[PDB]
Amino acid sequence: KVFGRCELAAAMKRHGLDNYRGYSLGNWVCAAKFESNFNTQATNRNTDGSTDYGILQINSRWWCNDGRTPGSRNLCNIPCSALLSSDITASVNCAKKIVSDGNGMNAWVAWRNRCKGTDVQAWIRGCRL
Amino acid sequence: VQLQASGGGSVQAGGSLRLSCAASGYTIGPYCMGWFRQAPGKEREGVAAINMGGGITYYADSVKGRFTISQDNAKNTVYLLMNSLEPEDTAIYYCAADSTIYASYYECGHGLSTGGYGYDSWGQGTQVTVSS
Repeated sequence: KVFGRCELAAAMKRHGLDNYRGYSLGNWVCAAKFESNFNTQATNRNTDGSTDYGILQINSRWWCNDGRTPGSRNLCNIPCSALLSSDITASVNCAKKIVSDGNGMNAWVAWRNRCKGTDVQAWIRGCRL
Repeated sequence: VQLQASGGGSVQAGGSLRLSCAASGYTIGPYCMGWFRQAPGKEREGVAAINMGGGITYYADSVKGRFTISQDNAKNTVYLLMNSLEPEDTAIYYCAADSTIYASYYECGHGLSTGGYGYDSWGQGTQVTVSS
């Protein structure tokens, strides 16, 4: 599924991402846009053989196991295939551990290069929330 | 956490040296380990980095082909093999790690060549001196 900006903003607010660890909802929507372009099936393979899955491009060498990434730490103790669902639930759950683990939203490269320091609330204004 | 570096010393131009660095006190990670060097009158230069586990490497243009960095059996220890050392290579070498476990793929050489951004843990510098 390829969410629409406001559609995803709504679905993320419903999963309590708003102000999670103090991160306003705009951050999570902005991160999603430059990570997966809102595509829940997006999967990008990396040079080290690992792959980034889902709406929040979670990596397979550290967060999820996809069965083909040697050394997978699988920190979110979940398969990667579970992150390609139209239901962002699994992704949000994992995304929450990554953040509460002290990594912050820095863990997301796209967030640090395209959202951090900008007026992130622009990403949700004009939305029925 | 603590970074333990060893090796280095003095050597004649053309010789080789091998530095090593041991990260201690990590539950997970580090994600990146690399080396920075500071010579007198010059800017702090990022020399080499590697994505822990994944093994992917990055090198400054000034040491490409001469230096080689590697990991040791995921033992959280990395080595820096320096060949064709020249006196310009004379400097203080620092071992550094990036403790963040990124969600999406991250290339360690990126922060390496942009002020060491992301590398939050540094070790005691080690003097390397290449004489003529």
